[PDB]
Amino acid sequence: PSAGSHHNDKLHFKKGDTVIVLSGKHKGQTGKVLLALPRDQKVVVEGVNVITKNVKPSMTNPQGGQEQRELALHASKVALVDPETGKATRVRKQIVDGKKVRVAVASGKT
Amino acid sequence: PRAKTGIVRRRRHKKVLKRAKGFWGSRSKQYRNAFQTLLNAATYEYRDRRNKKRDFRRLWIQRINAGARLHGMNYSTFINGLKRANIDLNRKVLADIAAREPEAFKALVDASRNARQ
Amino acid sequence: MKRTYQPNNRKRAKTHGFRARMKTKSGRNILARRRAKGRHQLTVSDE
RNA sequence: GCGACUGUUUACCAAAAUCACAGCACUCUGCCAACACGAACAGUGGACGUAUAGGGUGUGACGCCUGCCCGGUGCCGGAA
RNA sequence: UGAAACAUGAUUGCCCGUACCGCAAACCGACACAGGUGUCCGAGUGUCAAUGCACUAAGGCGCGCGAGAGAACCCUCGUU
RNA sequence: GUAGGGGAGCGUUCAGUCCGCGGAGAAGCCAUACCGGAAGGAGUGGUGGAGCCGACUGAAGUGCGGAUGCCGGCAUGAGUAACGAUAAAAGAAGUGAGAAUCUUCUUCGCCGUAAGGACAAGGGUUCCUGGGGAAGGGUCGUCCGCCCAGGGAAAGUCGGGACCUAAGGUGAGGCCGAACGGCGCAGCCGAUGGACAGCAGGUCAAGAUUCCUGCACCGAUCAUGUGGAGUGAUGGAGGG
RNA sequence: GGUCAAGAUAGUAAGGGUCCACGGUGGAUGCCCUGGCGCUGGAGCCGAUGAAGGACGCGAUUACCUGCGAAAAGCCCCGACGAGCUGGAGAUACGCUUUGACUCGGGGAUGUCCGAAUGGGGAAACCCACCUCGUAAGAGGUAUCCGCAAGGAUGGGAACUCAGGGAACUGAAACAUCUCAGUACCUGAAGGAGAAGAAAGAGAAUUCGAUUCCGUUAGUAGCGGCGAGCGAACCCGGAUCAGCCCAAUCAAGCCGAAGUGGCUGGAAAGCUACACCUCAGAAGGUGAGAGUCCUGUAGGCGAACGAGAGGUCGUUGUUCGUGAAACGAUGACUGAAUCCGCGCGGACCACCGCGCAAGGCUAAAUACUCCCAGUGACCGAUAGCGCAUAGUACCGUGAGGGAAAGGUGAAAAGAACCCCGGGAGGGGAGUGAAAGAGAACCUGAAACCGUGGACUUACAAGCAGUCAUGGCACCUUAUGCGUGUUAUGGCGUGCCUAUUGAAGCAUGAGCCGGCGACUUAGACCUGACGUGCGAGCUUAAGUUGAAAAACGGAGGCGGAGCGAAAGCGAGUCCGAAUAGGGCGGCAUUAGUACGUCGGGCUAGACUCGAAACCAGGUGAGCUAAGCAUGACCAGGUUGAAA
Ligand SMILES: [Mg+2]
Ligand SMILES: [Mg+2]
Ligand SMILES: [Mg+2]
Ligand SMILES: [Mg+2]
Ligand SMILES: [Mg+2]
Ligand SMILES: [Mg+2]
Ligand SMILES: [Mg+2]
Ligand SMILES: [Mg+2]
Ligand SMILES: [Mg+2]
Ligand SMILES: [Mg+2]
Ligand SMILES: [Mg+2]
Ligand SMILES: [Mg+2]
Ligand SMILES: [Mg+2]
Ligand SMILES: [Mg+2]
Ligand SMILES: [Mg+2]
Ligand SMILES: [Mg+2]
Ligand SMILES: [Mg+2]
Ligand SMILES: [Mg+2]
Ligand SMILES: [Mg+2]
Ligand SMILES: [Mg+2]
Ligand SMILES: [Mg+2]
Ligand SMILES: [Mg+2]
Ligand SMILES: [Mg+2]
Ligand SMILES: [Mg+2]
Ligand SMILES: [Mg+2]
Ligand SMILES: [Mg+2]
Ligand SMILES: [Mg+2]
Ligand SMILES: [Mg+2]
Ligand SMILES: [Mg+2]
Ligand SMILES: [Mg+2]
Ligand SMILES: [Mg+2]
Ligand SMILES: [Mg+2]
Ligand SMILES: [Mg+2]
Ligand SMILES: [Mg+2]
Ligand SMILES: [Mg+2]
Ligand SMILES: [Mg+2]
Ligand SMILES: [Mg+2]
Ligand SMILES: [Mg+2]
Ligand SMILES: [Mg+2]
Ligand SMILES: [Mg+2]
Ligand SMILES: [Mg+2]
Ligand SMILES: [Mg+2]
Ligand SMILES: [Mg+2]
Ligand SMILES: [Mg+2]
Ligand SMILES: [Mg+2]
Ligand SMILES: [Mg+2]
Ligand SMILES: [Mg+2]
Ligand SMILES: [Mg+2]
Ligand SMILES: [Mg+2]
Ligand SMILES: [Mg+2]
Ligand SMILES: [Mg+2]
Ligand SMILES: [Mg+2]
Ligand SMILES: [Mg+2]
Ligand SMILES: [Mg+2]
Ligand SMILES: [Mg+2]
Ligand SMILES: [Mg+2]
Ligand SMILES: [Mg+2]
Ligand SMILES: [Mg+2]
Ligand SMILES: [Mg+2]
Ligand SMILES: [Mg+2]
Ligand SMILES: [Mg+2]
Repeated sequence: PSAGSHHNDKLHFKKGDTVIVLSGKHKGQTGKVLLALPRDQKVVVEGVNVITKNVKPSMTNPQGGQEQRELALHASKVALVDPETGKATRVRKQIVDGKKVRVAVASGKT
Repeated sequence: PRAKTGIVRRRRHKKVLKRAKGFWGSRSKQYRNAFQTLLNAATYEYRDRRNKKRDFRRLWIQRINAGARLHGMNYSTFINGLKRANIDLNRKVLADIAAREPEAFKALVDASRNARQ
Repeated sequence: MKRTYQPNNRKRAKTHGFRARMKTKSGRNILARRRAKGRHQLTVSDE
């Protein structure tokens, strides 16, 4: 049963956007959006961190080796930022221009 | 709404199997033989309650008979001369006197015989 | 000794197949009453 | 002893005295034949046969033979 | 007034089936099963002959648990 | 105290409602010598990982040892019986992590109107190459008809169709019949048969009257010729 | 103290027993949902423009699924979305897209072969063609019936409806009329419904006024081996209304309020101190429970395209079984009047009433539910559909039968790397909160197999217990009424069912799990408890509202009995009155509606179990034979006719 299922497969944010971790261990940290997977509702922030072992696989690399790279995350501990405050920061949707739609807070915008 | 046994049966059963220990083979381990063994065990408990009431009485008796005879008295004659002088002792006690308390049994004897003749 | 089932391709097909099963009413009936039971195996034509 | 014979038979407890048989016998049948399958005036077998043919029934090579009872039943015929 | 027949040269050659097992471990027998499966070919020696029997050739195998024991008893066989 | 009628209640779920607990740990499970007259229910300790106890009330798929009951699991029999023809095996050599069993060698034993060879029906990649070894193999396996991957099959002349008809199956009109349908002439389908042009050799690990080499045959359309007036069916006969 | 003598008792365990600890096996239980199940409502046909349903194909790698059709996981146009996409599938490399992709709504184009198949054949998915145009590559056409043409029909559809055909088991404790029941099944046709329908009618009031539906009358009138059993309609209340004609707004989407600080924790949503929103506290996701994170909800907007006659004979129908048999209804014979006429009023007659046969269509309410949605004192892995999916695996020549299947974590962070081994498997490490989650990945019951330990066991006779005592051991409801174990004693015939009587050498059963059986319906019957109104008690169908219920007197029960009935009535009946049965008063007394329960009846009626019976179909690849066509019998002996 899908994860975006109950979230109208809807990504409230976007590839690029800065983010801050609400709930978890990484409570509050900054990250550009490197990967935003809407259906599974998963997404990568430059924060997270992880040590993965990529097993024997002789090609490439005879021996294994390891790797410090980072585990993706669930767009529900992802939070968009408010340039002023920069924290727990909901979103309103307004219109600048000229049929270009946008995004404020309680003090726009981002 | 449906209601599986879910739990109850395991409960009942364990109850029996916890009554059911020390029992030799299957008896102590399978329910049916266990509960069963216990039906009969029931019979034996009830009867043997009243029964032990008999058996002990027997035991006391033979000890007294002994006592009497240890001098020259019969049980029946001792106990009878201990009804005659009205010395209304329980016989359990009489056993006790008889086997743990020598010279006392001696006296009770001399008494019974006196009252007899 | 010798057995019930001695396969014969032409027999098999000319007996149980589809042109055959449709040639008769009760075979149309067999057909759709199979289809309903979601047979993958519709007919020995489909072997 | 039984069957005449070669044959047939109870797949998986009976192969024979069973059954078939050639032979004989009673009857039935004249053609869109009886007789048989049949929603059925269909169509089919009988048979592209024709009473030295066809059906049904029984006996069971061959050889000498096959008696007595027509009241009951059946069948053929009869008519007040 | 280009009808056949013919010689020669050109030219053309559709569709599926072809492996392998196929008297069996590969098919039918639930099995790598003492069964069942239709036709062909099936050498030599000895033998009255022969697809018969013994032994062989070409070819194909020794059948997918082994080793020892060497009682009762059981199966298949020899002698008396 | 049996069949039986009556009385009061214990537990299970779902439900309404309140008391309320729970990641400092719910249910479920495990141990035990506590409590209740009994169905039962509490204390604590170990398990577990996210839900649940209690009171009152309501509704039930509401309490199992049996039915040669149903599903499933695991015991007995037992390390027993059997390893599937009494055609029979030995030694050396090799390989491997490991070999009575797989691969070479040299013998021995069995079939030999077969237990050899070639087809058909059926099966379907079981064929060949290289690899694998869980399970299939009645043991073992390094091996296989099992597992993986890749390859292999070639036709004008063989066999079937592009021709024919038999039994049989069909079949416009036709004959019938509550319906679906049953018949049924010609015609058509139908090989087990009629018809019909190629043989000899060579070779892949794996094909072979196909492919390759050598020399043939048959039909078809065109062309140069011999042309130089007849061709010969949906009917006739012969023949088959 | 040594020797000898007599007498007594100890220890060992091959193995086993009881208890304990610790694993194994297995997958019960608890939790969970990715799957069901029912009710309400919505929606309801497809196809010669090729349907349902397939076969084969389309992929950089493609076996299954999915999507698609040689233009082949897609192609063109419009509209919504605005950042990601490249199907499940979890794999690399190739790429695509802010000139707007992907996904969504809406049309189009392309759609091989099979299948009504339909150019002819065929063993479905294959074989062989003929004709028209084309340079070929290609494209079209080539079934049959109604028709002048144009045009329509063929096939499929779970049920629902109508029609031709029409069983039996069963019950009557046997059976045959009869009942099962015009039920099962077969078939024909058709639709989104259908059927029925506009009076020669019900009928008894000189009333109603097409039909279908529900309530009711009503288990009443009646039918019947007058047995089992069968069972209306008029009236009364509702649902919805119709009567016409002919022959002389939803379907894509957008927009939407309001919290932070500290605390435990691996992780906040929980605890806490103060906050704000509400037309929004329905729900779901987020490391454990979030009104204020997310998706949403209340609300508001919302598209170019998009959707709204008589008679006779044999019979039969209604409650209609030859009964007084009316009427309709037809098979065979007969086939009248057309207005001062025709048909009915349950034989038949007059009277007096209701009616216009021989011609057609008709929405509406009603039935069903493959499918869509919403809910639930419905299920959560032996449940629930058969399926957490599969009509698949498997069995069957066929028709047909037909399974068990669930869980790592919050997230793959899926265990680089060292160790014994060919491996399998494990022991570290490292991740995590936990690896007491490590991929045979949630709990992990019991039977069942083992290791260790306590106490025991090799002169003993046994339903395996009990009860008494001694020994030994232990001390977390536990140092006393102890707990585990044991020796010796007394005592002692497994359980269930079936029975005059069971240890029975009488039935059942290997063991343990889990599933497993006295129920439901009716507004029926009769009772007990209770309740609310009480000489009074009460609604049903429906209507409206519906996070609730109220309306609804149509009918029902009580009110008066008695007879065969008319009828009479605190009386009545038999009879001519008497004498009596029934009844009222009585020397007195209440009903009714709901509900819970003990019984009853009709239906499967507590669950399991037949031998059998009937319908429709599937089988002669086995066996019994027939038909057409091929095939086959070494060798040897005997020596007929002519
Ligand atoms: Mg006494
Ligand atoms: Mg004979
Ligand atoms: Mg026999
Ligand atoms: Mg015999
Ligand atoms: Mg082949
Ligand atoms: Mg073998
Ligand atoms: Mg064999
Ligand atoms: Mg020869
Ligand atoms: Mg020879
Ligand atoms: Mg021989
Ligand atoms: Mg061989
Ligand atoms: Mg020895
Ligand atoms: Mg002798
Ligand atoms: Mg509750
Ligand atoms: Mg619970
Ligand atoms: Mg049981
Ligand atoms: Mg038995
Ligand atoms: Mg042994
Ligand atoms: Mg034995
Ligand atoms: Mg032995
Ligand atoms: Mg042996
Ligand atoms: Mg062998
Ligand atoms: Mg041997
Ligand atoms: Mg060598
Ligand atoms: Mg070596
Ligand atoms: Mg060998
Ligand atoms: Mg051979
Ligand atoms: Mg090989
Ligand atoms: Mg093995
Ligand atoms: Mg090797
Ligand atoms: Mg025919
Ligand atoms: Mg042929
Ligand atoms: Mg030829
Ligand atoms: Mg040929
Ligand atoms: Mg050639
Ligand atoms: Mg030992
Ligand atoms: Mg596919
Ligand atoms: Mg577009
Ligand atoms: Mg999107
Ligand atoms: Mg095209
Ligand atoms: Mg066709
Ligand atoms: Mg009967
Ligand atoms: Mg009866
Ligand atoms: Mg139809
Ligand atoms: Mg009549
Ligand atoms: Mg009648
Ligand atoms: Mg009439
Ligand atoms: Mg479970
Ligand atoms: Mg199930
Ligand atoms: Mg390892
Ligand atoms: Mg031990
Ligand atoms: Mg002794
Ligand atoms: Mg001893
Ligand atoms: Mg019982
Ligand atoms: Mg008896
Ligand atoms: Mg016994
Ligand atoms: Mg017994
Ligand atoms: Mg009996
Ligand atoms: Mg009452
Ligand atoms: Mg009542
Ligand atoms: Mg009952």
